Amino acid sequence: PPPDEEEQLLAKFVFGDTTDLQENLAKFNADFIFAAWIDSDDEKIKVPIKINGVHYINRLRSQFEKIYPRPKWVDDEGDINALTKILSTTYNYKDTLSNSKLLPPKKLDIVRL
Amino acid sequence: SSLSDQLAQVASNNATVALDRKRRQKLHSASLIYNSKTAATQDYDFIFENASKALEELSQIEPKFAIFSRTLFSESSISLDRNVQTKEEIKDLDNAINAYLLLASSKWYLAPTLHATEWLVRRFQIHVKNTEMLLLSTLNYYQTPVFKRILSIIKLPPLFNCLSNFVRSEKPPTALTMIKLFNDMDFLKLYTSYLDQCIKHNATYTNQLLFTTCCFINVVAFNSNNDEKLNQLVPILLEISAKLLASKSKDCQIAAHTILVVFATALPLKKTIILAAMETILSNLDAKEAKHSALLTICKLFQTLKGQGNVDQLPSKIFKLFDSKFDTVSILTFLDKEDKPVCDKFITSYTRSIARYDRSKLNIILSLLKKIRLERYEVRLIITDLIYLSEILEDKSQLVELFEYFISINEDLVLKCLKSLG
Amino acid sequence: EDEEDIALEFINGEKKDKLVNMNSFTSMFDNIQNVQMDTFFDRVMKVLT
Amino acid sequence: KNSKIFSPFRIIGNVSNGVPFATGTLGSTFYIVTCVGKTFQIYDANTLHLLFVSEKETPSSIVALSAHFHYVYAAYENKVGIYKRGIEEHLLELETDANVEHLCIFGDYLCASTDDNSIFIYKKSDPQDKYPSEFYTKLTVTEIQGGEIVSLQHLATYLNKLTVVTKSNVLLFNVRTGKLVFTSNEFPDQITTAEPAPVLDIIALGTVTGEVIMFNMRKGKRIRTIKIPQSRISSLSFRTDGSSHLSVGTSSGDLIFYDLDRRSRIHVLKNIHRESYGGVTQATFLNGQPIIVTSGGDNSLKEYVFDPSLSQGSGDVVVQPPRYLRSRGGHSQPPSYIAFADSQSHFMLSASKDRSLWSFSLRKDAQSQEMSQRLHKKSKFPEIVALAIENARIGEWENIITAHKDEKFARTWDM
Amino acid sequence: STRLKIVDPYGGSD
Amino acid sequence: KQNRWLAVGSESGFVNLYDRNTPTPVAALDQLTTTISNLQFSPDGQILCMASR
Amino acid sequence: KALDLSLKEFGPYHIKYAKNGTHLLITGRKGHVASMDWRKGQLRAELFLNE
Amino acid sequence: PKVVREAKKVEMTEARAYNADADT
Repeated sequence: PPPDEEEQLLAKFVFGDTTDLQENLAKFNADFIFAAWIDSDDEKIKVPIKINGVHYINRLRSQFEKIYPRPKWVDDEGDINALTKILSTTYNYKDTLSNSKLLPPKKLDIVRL
Repeated sequence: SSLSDQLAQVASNNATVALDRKRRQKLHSASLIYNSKTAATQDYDFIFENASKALEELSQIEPKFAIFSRTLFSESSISLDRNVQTKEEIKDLDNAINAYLLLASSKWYLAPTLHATEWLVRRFQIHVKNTEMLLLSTLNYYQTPVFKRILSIIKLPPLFNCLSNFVRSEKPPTALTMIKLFNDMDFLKLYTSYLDQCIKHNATYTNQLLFTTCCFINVVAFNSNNDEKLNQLVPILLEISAKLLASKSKDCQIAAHTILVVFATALPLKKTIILAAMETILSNLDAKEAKHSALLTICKLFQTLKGQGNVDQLPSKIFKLFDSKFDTVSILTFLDKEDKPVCDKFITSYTRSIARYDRSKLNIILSLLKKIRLERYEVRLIITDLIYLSEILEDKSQLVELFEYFISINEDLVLKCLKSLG
Repeated sequence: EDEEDIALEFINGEKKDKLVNMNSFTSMFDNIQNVQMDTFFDRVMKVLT
Repeated sequence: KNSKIFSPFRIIGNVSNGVPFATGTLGSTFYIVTCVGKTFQIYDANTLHLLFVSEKETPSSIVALSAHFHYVYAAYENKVGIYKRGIEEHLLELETDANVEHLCIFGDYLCASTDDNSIFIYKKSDPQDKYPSEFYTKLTVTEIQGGEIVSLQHLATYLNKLTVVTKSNVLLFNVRTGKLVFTSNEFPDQITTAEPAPVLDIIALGTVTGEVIMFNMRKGKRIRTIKIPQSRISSLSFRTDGSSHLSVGTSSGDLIFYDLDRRSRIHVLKNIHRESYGGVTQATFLNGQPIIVTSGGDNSLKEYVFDPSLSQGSGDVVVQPPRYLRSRGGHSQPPSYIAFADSQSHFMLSASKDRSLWSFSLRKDAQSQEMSQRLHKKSKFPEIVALAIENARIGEWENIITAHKDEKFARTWDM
Repeated sequence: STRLKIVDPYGGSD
Repeated sequence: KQNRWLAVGSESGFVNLYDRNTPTPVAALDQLTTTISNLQFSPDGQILCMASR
Repeated sequence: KALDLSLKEFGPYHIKYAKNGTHLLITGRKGHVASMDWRKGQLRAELFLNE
Repeated sequence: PKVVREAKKVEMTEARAYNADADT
C-alpha cells in the first residue's frame, strides 16, 4: 500500500528530501507576493533525399529555426503614455534656436571675420 | 584571449563552491551581524534559528514576508546548496531572492531584517551571486552602518567601482560620490530597470523616491554645462518620469513632477515634448497633493518655452483635460495667492484657449487678467484674438467689458491692435 | 508701427530666471531623511525660483 | 588605349565609391567586397587587409555587387561578370540594351533586374555547376503589377520564389514557373530599402519618410512599424548574434539601433558618414558577430563592435554603446598632388581638394592615415598646390614643404 | 580523412 | 525709444546693472578685476560688453 | 568543470592531470607550459620557453 | 575611481548559416 501522510513527513526528515521545496520555488509567482497565397507548383514538385514539396518546406523551416532560434518580437503584432511616445519619435530634444528670437543665455555663436 | 583571462572566467563561475577549507573560511566568514572570527565558528542551524524568528517579526509588520517561510526560510532550506542545482532550479532560486530584497528594501532600518537577510547571505551567498540586486535595494541607506557592512563583505560589480574607496574604511560614502555613480549612463539604465520593477510591484516608498529624486536632480546639475550629455540624459530620465506618473502612488507622481521641473529649466525643449508632458501629468491626477504639485510644474514648464508658439492656445484635447482637473475657481485661487509663481505664459495661453473653445467662460477672462499682470506682448496677443471674437461671436456684455478693461489700462495699445486688425 | 518694434517688445517682455548650476541641489541630501515628498518638491521649487 | 610599357595594376586610396558593398565568408574568414569605379576590391573583415583586386577594369562602371562564397558577381551596363579571386571567369550578356540595376543569387538561380522593369533569370547547366550560366526565362513587371523595381530579395525556405520589391509594393514571382504567386497591398510611402529578416517569412521594408515595415509575406500583412519622422532609410540589417537588434541607416548619415524585443532605441551613431555624399549607403551586421560594417559615398569603411554588458544581471537592458573598431578611408575628392614617400616605395603622400593630406600604403595592409593639422605653439588648411619631400633628415626635423591656395606662406610637415 | 579540407581565400574553391 | 538698462563701471572692476523700468542693482558683475574703460550694449540691449584697458 | 581553453598559438597541446585530479599540466608543442588548478581558476606557473 | 572600460580585442568566430541551395 502507499505510505501514509505522517510517514512522508518522517521520510522527508530522515532522507533530507528537498523536492517539496523545489516545487514551491517553481510555483513562486512574484505577483502573488506583491496563408494569403497558394503555389500549385509547391505541391506537385518533389525532390530526392521522394518527398513532396509541401513536406519539404517544413523540413527546411525546421532546419532554419535551428540555425536561427525563433525570437519573441514576432509573436506580438488624455492618454497616459503620451510622453513615452513623443520620446520615441525624435532623438533631437533641444529646441531649434533658429526660431527663438532671444539669444541663448550661456552659449554665444560668434565667428571671426 | 590569454590563459589567465580564460582562467579568470573559470574563477568567477565557481567562486562559491568551497573547494578547500581556506575557501570555506572566506565564504562563511562573511556576515552582516557578527565579526569574522565568530562567524567562522557558527553553523547553519544557529543562523537559521535566528533568521526564522526574525522572519516572524517581519511577518507581523508586513504579512507578505510569511510567504518566504515556505521557500527561502524553510527548514529544508538548510540542506539546499546552490552549487549542486541546475540552470532551471537556480533561476527559480534567483527569482525568490530578488523578490525578498524588494520587500526588505523599506525595512532595513528595522533590526530583524538584518537577521533575516543573514540567512540568505550565509546559506545562498547572495553577496557573491545576487550582488547587484543587494546593492541596488540599499542605495538610499548609504549613510547607515548596514550599508557599510555590505560593502566590506561584497565584491563591487563593474558599475559600482566608485564605491571602492569606501570598502573597509572609517568614513561612509558621501552624497557627492552617490552623484558620480548615478552620473554614469550605464548605471542609469541599470537603476531605471530596478526602479521599474518596484513600480510594477507597487514596492516603492518615500525614502527610495526621495533619494532617487535627489540623485536624478543632482545629475542634471552636474551636466548643466554639457548640453550634449543633457541630450543623452533625455531618453532615460524622461522615460522614468513617464513611469512614475503612470503609478497610482501620489509620492511617485510628485517625484516625476520634481524631475520634470528641474530638467525643463536645465534644457529648453520642443513645445511638443512639453505638451506631451502635461498630458501625462494630467492623465493620472487624483491625489490632492499631486494636484498641487502638478499645477506649479505646469506653470513652470510653460515659462521655459522661448520660441514662436510660446503663448499660443492649448490644443483642444489638451485644454479639455486641464479644466476638468483644474476648475476655473481653482485657478483663480492659484492666481489669488500673493506668493504665486510666474505663470504669465501659461495664463496667456490659457486665456487664448478659453476664447477659442469656451464662450460662457469669457467673464472669467476678465477676472484672470486683473489678478495677474501679463507682459506687453502677451497683452497684445489676447487683444488680437478678442478682436476676432467681436467679428465672429455676437457682441456680449462680458466681451465689450473685456475691451473696456483694455480701454482703462493702456488705451494706446488697444488702438494699435485695432489699427493692424481692422 | 513696424515688425521690428514688435520683436523688440517681445524681447523686452521676457524676464530673468534663476539658472541651475552644479552645486544648486547638493544640500538636498543633507535634509533628505524623514521629510514629506510634497515638502521636498516645495524645497526644490524654492531653490529653482 | 593600350600601352606597350604600362598596364593598370590597382587603385590606392579608394575603399568604396558609394555602391553598396557585399559581404561573404570563406570558411572562417569574413570578406567585404567594395566597388571602386571600374574595379572592385575584396577586404578581410577581421583585419581590413586587401585580399584580391579585380584583374581588369570593366568597360563601364559597376552598378551592383553580389558575393557568394568564392564567386563575386558584378553588374555593369547590360552585362554581369562572374569573378573568382578577382579573375573574370564567365561573362553573362543580357539581350536587351536596358542596363542592369539589381542582382540576386540563390541556389542555382541568378536574377538580374534591368532599368526597364525586366527581370532576367539564369540557371546552372548542371546541378554541380559552380555558377549559373544558362538563360532560363524572362519575367517583366508592368506598371499595373507594380512600380519601379527597388531590390531583388530571396527569403529563406521559399522554393523557387523571388521576392521582388517595387516602390509601389512587394511582388512574389515563382522563377521556375514565372508566375505572380502573391501581390502585396499598396503602401502609402515609396519603398527605398528591403532586408530579409533572420525570422521566417518577414522582410523589413524601408520607406522614403522614415518608416521601417517588418512585412510578413506568408500572412501578407504588416507586423510592426518603426517611425523615424523626417528621415529617409538607406540601409537595414538585423543582428544574428542572439540579440533581436535592428540597425537602421539614414541618408542623413546617422545609424540607429533598435531592440525589437523591448520596443526601444538602444543607441544612435550620429554623422558617421557625410550627408552630402549619401549618408549611410550600406550597413550590415556580420553573420553571427556583434560587429557591424558601415560604408558611405565619402570614401570610408568603418567597423563597430557591441561589447558585452557591464551589468552582471539584466544585461539585455544595459547595452554597451557601439565602439569604433577599425576603418579604412581616403580623400573625399580627387587628389590634387601626389608623391612617393620613401625610396622603398612603401607609402605615398596625397593631397586633395578636401583640404586634407593623407599617407597611403602600397602594400596589402592598405593602411591609411591623415597627417594631423594640430599646430605647435611657438578648419583645415587651404588645398595644397605644391609639395616637396626629402628623407635625408627624417626623424630629425621637418622633411616636407607644402604650398596652399591663395596663401602667402608655405607650411612644413614631419613624416 | 587523410586530407585537410581548408576553405580559405587561397583554396577550397571546390 | 527709452533705454531699459543702465550700467555703472568702477575702478575696482565692478559693474552694477540697473533696470530702468535708492535703486538696487539687479546684478553686480565682477568678472573683470581692473578699471572698466568701456561699457556698451548691443543695439537690442541683449548683450552688455564690458572691457578694460 | 567541462572547461574549454582556446589557445591558437603554441599548440598542439599535451595534457596531464594530477593524480588527485586537482591540477592540470598543459604543454604546447611550440613551448607554452602552464600549471593551474582548473577548478578555482588559479595559475600556479606559466612558461613561455621558445623551444 | 571611474568605471573601467577596457577595449578588449575582438576576433570573429565562425557561425552556421542557412544554405540557399536547398531552396532550389
